[PDB]
Amino acid sequence: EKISGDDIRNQNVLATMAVANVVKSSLGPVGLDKMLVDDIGDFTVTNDGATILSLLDVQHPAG
Amino acid sequence: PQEVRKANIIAARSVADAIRTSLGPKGMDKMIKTSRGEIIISNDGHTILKQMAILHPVARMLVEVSAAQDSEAGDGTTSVVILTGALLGAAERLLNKGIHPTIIADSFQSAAKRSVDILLEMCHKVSLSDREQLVRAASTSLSSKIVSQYSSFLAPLAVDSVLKISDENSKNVDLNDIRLVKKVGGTIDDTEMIDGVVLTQTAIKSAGGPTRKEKAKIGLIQFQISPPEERAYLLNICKKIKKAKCNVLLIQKSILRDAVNDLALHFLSKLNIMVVKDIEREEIEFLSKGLGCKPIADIELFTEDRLGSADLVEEIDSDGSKIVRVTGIRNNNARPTVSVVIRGANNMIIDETERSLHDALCVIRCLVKERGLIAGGGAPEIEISRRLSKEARSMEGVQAFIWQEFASALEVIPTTLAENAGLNSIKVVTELRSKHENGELNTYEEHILQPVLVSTSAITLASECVKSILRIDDIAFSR
Amino acid sequence: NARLSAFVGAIAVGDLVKSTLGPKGMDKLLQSASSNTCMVTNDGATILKSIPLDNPAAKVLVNISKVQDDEVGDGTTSVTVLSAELLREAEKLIDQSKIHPQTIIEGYRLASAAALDALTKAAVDNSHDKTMFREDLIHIAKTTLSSKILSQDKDHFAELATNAILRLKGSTNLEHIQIIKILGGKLSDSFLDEGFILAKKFGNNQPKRIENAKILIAFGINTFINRQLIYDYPEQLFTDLGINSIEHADFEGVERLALVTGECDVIEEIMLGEQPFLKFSGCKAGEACTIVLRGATDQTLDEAERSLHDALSVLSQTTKETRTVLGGGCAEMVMSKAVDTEAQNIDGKKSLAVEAFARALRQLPTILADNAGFDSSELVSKLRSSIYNGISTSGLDLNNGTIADMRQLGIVESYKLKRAVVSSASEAAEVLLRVDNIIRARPR
Amino acid sequence: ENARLSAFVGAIAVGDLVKSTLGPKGMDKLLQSASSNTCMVTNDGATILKSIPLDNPAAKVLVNISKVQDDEVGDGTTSVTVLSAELLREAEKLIDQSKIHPQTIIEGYRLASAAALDALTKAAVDNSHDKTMFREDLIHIAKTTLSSKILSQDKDHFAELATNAILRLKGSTNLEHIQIIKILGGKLSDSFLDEGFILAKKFGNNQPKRIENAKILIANTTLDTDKVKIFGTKFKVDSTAKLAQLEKAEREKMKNKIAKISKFGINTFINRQLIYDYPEQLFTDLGINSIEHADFEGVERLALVTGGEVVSTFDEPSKCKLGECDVIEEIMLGEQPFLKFSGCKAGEACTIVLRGATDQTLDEAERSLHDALSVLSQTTKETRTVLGGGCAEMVMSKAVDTEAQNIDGKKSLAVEAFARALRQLPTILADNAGFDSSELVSKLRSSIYNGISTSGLDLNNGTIADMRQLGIVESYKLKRAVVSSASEAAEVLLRVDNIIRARPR
Amino acid sequence: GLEAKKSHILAARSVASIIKTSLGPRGLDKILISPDGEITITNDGATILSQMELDNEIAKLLVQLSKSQDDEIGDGTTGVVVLASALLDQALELIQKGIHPIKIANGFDEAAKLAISKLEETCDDISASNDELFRDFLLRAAKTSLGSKIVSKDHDRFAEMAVEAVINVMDKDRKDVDFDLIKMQGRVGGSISDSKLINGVILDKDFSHPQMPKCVLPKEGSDGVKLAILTCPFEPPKPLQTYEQDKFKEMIDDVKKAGADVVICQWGFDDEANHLLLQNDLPAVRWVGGQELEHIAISTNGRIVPRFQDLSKDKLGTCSRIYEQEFGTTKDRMLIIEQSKETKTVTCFVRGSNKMIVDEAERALHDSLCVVRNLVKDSRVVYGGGAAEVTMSLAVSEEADKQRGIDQYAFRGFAQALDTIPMTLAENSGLDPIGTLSTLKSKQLKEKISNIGVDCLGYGSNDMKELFVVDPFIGKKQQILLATQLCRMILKIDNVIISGKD
Repeated sequence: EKISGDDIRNQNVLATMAVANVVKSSLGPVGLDKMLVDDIGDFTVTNDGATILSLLDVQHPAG
Repeated sequence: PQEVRKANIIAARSVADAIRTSLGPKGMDKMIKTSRGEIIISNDGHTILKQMAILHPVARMLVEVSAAQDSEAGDGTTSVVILTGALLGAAERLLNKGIHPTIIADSFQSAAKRSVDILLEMCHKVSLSDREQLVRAASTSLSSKIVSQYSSFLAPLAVDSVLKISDENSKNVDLNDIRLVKKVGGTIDDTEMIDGVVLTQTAIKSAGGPTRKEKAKIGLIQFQISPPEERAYLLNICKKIKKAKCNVLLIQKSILRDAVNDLALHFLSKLNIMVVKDIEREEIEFLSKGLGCKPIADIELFTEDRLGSADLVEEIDSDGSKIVRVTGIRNNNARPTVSVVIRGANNMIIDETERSLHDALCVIRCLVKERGLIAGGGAPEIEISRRLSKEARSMEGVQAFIWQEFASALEVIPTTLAENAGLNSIKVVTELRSKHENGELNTYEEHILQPVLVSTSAITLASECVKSILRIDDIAFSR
Repeated sequence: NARLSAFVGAIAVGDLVKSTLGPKGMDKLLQSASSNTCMVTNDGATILKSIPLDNPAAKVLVNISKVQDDEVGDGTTSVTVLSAELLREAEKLIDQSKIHPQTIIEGYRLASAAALDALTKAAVDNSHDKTMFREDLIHIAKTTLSSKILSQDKDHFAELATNAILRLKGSTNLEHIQIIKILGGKLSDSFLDEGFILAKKFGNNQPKRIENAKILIAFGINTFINRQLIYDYPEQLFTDLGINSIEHADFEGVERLALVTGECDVIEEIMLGEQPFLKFSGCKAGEACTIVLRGATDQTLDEAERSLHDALSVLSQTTKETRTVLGGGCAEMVMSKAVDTEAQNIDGKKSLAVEAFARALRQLPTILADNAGFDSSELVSKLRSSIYNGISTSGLDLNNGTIADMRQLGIVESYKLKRAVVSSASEAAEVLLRVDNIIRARPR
Repeated sequence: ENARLSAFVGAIAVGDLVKSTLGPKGMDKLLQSASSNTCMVTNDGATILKSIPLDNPAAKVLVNISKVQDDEVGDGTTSVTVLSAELLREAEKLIDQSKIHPQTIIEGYRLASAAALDALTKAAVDNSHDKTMFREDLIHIAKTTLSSKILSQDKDHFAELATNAILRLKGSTNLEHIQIIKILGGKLSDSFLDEGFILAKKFGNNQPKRIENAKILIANTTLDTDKVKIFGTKFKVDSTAKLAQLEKAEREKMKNKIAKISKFGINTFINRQLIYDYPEQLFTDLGINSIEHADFEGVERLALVTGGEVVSTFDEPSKCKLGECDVIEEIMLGEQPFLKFSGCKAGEACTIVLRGATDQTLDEAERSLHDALSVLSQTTKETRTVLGGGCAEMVMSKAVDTEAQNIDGKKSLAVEAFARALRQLPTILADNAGFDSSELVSKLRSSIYNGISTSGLDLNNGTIADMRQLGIVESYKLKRAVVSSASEAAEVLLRVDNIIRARPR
Repeated sequence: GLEAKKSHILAARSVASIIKTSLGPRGLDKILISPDGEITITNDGATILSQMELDNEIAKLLVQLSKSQDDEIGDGTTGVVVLASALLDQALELIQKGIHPIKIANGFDEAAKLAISKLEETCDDISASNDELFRDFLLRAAKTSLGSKIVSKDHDRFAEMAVEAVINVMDKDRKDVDFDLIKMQGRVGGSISDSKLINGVILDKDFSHPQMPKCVLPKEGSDGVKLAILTCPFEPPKPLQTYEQDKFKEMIDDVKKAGADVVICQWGFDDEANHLLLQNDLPAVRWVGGQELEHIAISTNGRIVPRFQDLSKDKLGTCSRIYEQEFGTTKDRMLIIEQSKETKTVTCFVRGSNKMIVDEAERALHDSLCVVRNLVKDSRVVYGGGAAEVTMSLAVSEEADKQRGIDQYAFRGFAQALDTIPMTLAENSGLDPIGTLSTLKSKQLKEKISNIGVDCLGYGSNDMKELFVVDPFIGKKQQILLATQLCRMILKIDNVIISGKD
């Protein structure tokens, strides 16, 4: 499949917006943490935003 | 039968319009995700069309045109696709007027030949004897590459390399005879021409290897030193080589068996016979040309007449490099070649440095076939349309209307250059045609120059491409 | 059901090669399931053999095209198109024209004799002034090299094929001319050599130049030739005895040596295209020539091979038959007049069958004007008015677009080539007109 | 494309309805209504076409065209529709294989129709033999028309003048070849007949009264008092004399046209308006005779009998079609000056000079004479027949093939296809009669092609036989009426590129 | 702003593509069907466009302009619409390139003004060549429009009718021909050779009672013929036979004192009213339309008399005579009212053997009368038939390189749009439009500058200057102005708003 024009441009912005809106809650020390669930069903609890993006599974070239 | 051609033109126009956004350094990059999961990002038109896996049969011809574009001129792989689609887009209104594609195809070949003489009259005449313009041409072309200050010393090395193989009437010269060996370590400031030959690998690192020999013979040998008592079998192998006094052994790299046994290293150490193993298959044809030798499959085929001559064969000491060089091949039948060693600390340096030297050697080679250069930036595309305006009135018949549409398709290239730069498309083009009454080719003070062969081959290849596109009136399945 | 499938199925065969006829024709592209085997070529024999067809009536024209390719090698497209035009008009002759199918067969038989008589009265040959006959071979060679990439340098290639045939003076067999294709250089660099260039060397290490050599195919011989390979020890023993051994001699090479020599004055070894060659000199009444073509790529050479072999096959037949006719749509126009001439006295049921053959003769030049970018109905009708009553000289011009003489433009055709096309195409059409039903046995 | 398809396939489908009904042996058709109990069977072609409702807007045009044949003549209406439908079958093959505007092809039909009418004339015969019996019947019918008319005073003198005004024509029967002169102060019995074309109001003053070997030229110009209305145009002049000088400069340019008159080799010029003395004085030195008050009617009637043409402009010198008359005599009768022309090349005409006692007797004598000459001349084109049985249909086919020799490039197929439609008539007649159309027509064309062919279609024996021995003839008036109607029928349909769908009722 | 610019070009192109094949004398006809069930066939674009009823907002501008073209020119029906569509097709390519639409509108306005000055140098004079050559243009003016019809046989008779009619109704001062001053009337039956030119209104009448004379006597050398115009009906006074008869004797005295020969009224008459008018030799005329009374006072130099008491001898219309002349075999037996003096109005009398021939002859005469007005208003003329459009193309294209800026491309697109007409005439003539266009441009440059057009109808050769084919310059100038005026209004409206049907 091949998609060009402004249709793929808006999808790239909404894709990065969806990824950004997830990590906006962990910004700053007063921010809120999150749980990352895998296919096994386990999870983890951490407030560090650096370890979240490494363990977060997102399929997208800009992601 | 028009439904087959109209379906192929529209399908090819969408491909040309997609690559059109990639023209120029500021152009839009196209992304291709392979089925295996690999994603590549670049503005190169030859890379996009190759990894796109186009199922359309006629659209696959753009890959062959872009291949010959880089092989002959070396530049304009994106521009030749835009010019090809510009003629296809203009041919849509030609078929609506009831014009048969034969007249359309025959007029493009006649217009491409006349466009060459127009560019030659407006081009600046230069010669290879003047090294002032030859150094500045390759130095400004490297401003788009990581090399900046070190690019000043790389320009004269590429000029003197071409002038030896260019001669006068030789015209086209094979670029495969120029080998660029990249290796980790060292720096860019350290360069050696080594006109004799340069290999791609190191020498024996084991104990007993001399790694250096003076006044030795070099030849291609496809044999391999391996066990089948074992020292007696390896003694006759080394004895037959001593009969022809061959002190340099080159063994083709193969994963089947090893190269030289450790027991044979002690035998060749007393005879002072240097061995270089792991010779790639690509270098087999290369070493058979510059050295003037012949590949030898068996031990009986090995003769003294097929062996060359080498002044001094030594392994240069360098950090993480250890490059072996050979000088003074002393072969009258085989012509000399240029092999330049590329060094650098980072792996990303020696990689792009090799590709940067490719575009520098092509532009210089463009002057070998046809001397002279035309300033880029849309100047040659507009100048041709200015001459074809008054010439179109001198024609008669159906072809008279083709000359007007041919000059209109040439304006697509300078229009795209203005779009990808953020400037207004039409406004910039009108400012160039307004000053055309005074200035002609004037970009000269900006040190931006382009060879004439790129603009000439782009029109010639696009004229034959579109000519062959309209020749297919049917698509059938034949297995 | 069978007649509808045989008539339409055969027209679809002619619709594939309809663009490959004439020098202004176009190339057809084919694609298999692997998609990497696609090749662009205008060869009519390649298109018919590569494309599979489930129509049993269409397979008849495939085998007939193979017979036409063996005699000459060109004009195979014109035979298929002419056979398809007879079947396209036969559909109107059966349904709405109230004509018996055998009457259509007998109509083409009486019309074929009128077409052959028109070519005989229009055949003019010049025995005196061999220089004028040499120019006729030049013009015929230009029409054979047409439709092929060689048309660029064909102006230089015109004297290459013409002077080559003049060096034979003997049997029409083509085994005298050996084609060697070497990469590199422009096509215009090809030359004509009578020295029998050989693509294989002799011996491991042996002297290149040999004087007063005696060729012996397998004694006091200076040259030895063997069909199989040579063992190591005698190869060294032959050098000490002064006997040079040749290896890798196939069945085709032995037949070419039997037509030349034995003994030879000088054997010289030259280096061209990075490979040892052997140019013989001082043979005994050598009738053999060697043409070495220099192409850019392997694809250019592969198309040039059969292009030159088909051009020399037609020029070889011009030695036995010196009569020539005017082509470029003029040959089919003259035969169209003889069909309508014999139509004055004809039966009732045979009238429309023979008159349909006259319009079929004008369908071949109609397609020639289609691929040329011109208007067929406009240009052919203007020529038909001039050929109608007397003064028949000029013919269709595919370049300027006006009515010009074919003799002034240098467009002529051989008489032996046209009589073979009218014959084979007529016999090919009679077979398909007879079959009203097809029954296939149950395969295993 | 559907516009031509509705004008062709839609018309052929309607044309094929009455196509099988051509001839006495043709097929028949049932016409069914909604209630189905009101239906009827008939072989009439005009009845089937008008009774069947047709929503095709192109088919409604063919109905109005067929009504012209019924009002003009009323015979052979079916043959007109069948022949017009066959022209569409050939025109459809010319268009689809071309897709060019048919108006160019229409020009080829006009050139082919002219050769078809000429072939029918050379082979035409007539029943006019033994004219002595026809002349005695012509004078008796003429006296019958004179009843209730003031001309009944003397029947013998007036019927004799009309008798010599018809049989002596040997050509077109149009009233434009008969000039009527009406004067006052005379008796009806004193009328005489003159073969010359007679004018009144003699031309010129000093011009001679006799002209030998006169040439006739037709032109329209004003050489006397140009610039009729000068009111409203701004006049800036220093003196009044410059206004009259401007008219002299405008008439000075007419000298070049006067010089072209002398270059024509003519001794006489004809003009509708007047001529000033100065351009008339130059006519004397150049030997030019100036005729005035020629009007229009008298010009057209004179140009046809003298073999000339009429034109109001001069396109180029030494190119024109001129008439001539040997002797021009100027006489005076009835206290009015008259003109007399004689010695015209191939001149066929007559002039009847009637002398009445008032204007009422003159107008009633001319109108009653035209009604009597129309009935008598109607028998000239009546009963005249030609060789039938498909012969004349094939004679027109081979005549078009003669035109196919010298022809343009684009008009070669347009004219040749017209001969194919002419050969479709014996094809239809052979199918309706139950015979083989491919065998008979092919053998019929081969014999008639070159020479000595009297053969025709014989439906009794089912073969080709001589029609002159069987006595099969068809009227010549029917031949020209059908071809002229079919030629005009094809023009109406082809000249329409797009056809808007009619309002359904 | 998005789909509007693309839809307006395709909507106007499909409508204009209908009449592209009907342009020129060789242009093919069409079959039109009225809503009443009548089928009409004509080549005139005004008839085809006026009968179109459509809700498309873009195509309605073609009908609004075509109404004003018939009065001003009448020949700009098909030519302007095809030329207007050419400017829209060239503007579509500019919109895709980013050109502003108003710049396209202003670009065509400046390009049209430059092309007019170029033709002003190359135009030729008629009256300066000769006086009689001007009349030869009027005689051959109607021949071109009537050459494609059966009327072309009698065309020589209709040529003289248009020459004398325009001179009377038009004065050389204003040089204006009013359509309301030309009464177009025709009937079915007869032939086309009986058509006569009348200097005044016809006003067909049966003369009431048959005893009344068919001719008007001079009444002892009286001046002209006095007629009475009454806008009020003739009735006895009301809020018996002898009562109404005595009241009629008082109202008839106004006719006897004024000396009116014929009485004309808008309403019918009684039976006893014609009895008193019979013995006094006063023919009665009843059932006269309101518009017919306007043509009476203009031709006879009369006035409108509102009531019976305002009747005077100075307001009576004066004419030469009134007689009843039988026309052909028609039993209507119409009448002729002559003048013998130059009037301000005329009435065209056209007959034909078919109902379609009458309608086609009246419309062809309408365009012929307008050409005479343009030849008198402007003596300078140019040679049309494809020669004018090619000359305008080479003039604008040559000046395009001299004018820099954005207008440089506006002049190139305007020059290419002018090539549509000669190519359309080449397509409508059955010839190669591109091959012919290159021929006309080659003869006007390498040889010499002249006028050579495309031949729609078969002629001897090219160079219509030899055949004296002339077209009015101001007539062609009015066409290119309405084309640019229409092209702007299409581009000046980017919005489409339409409601539903309740």
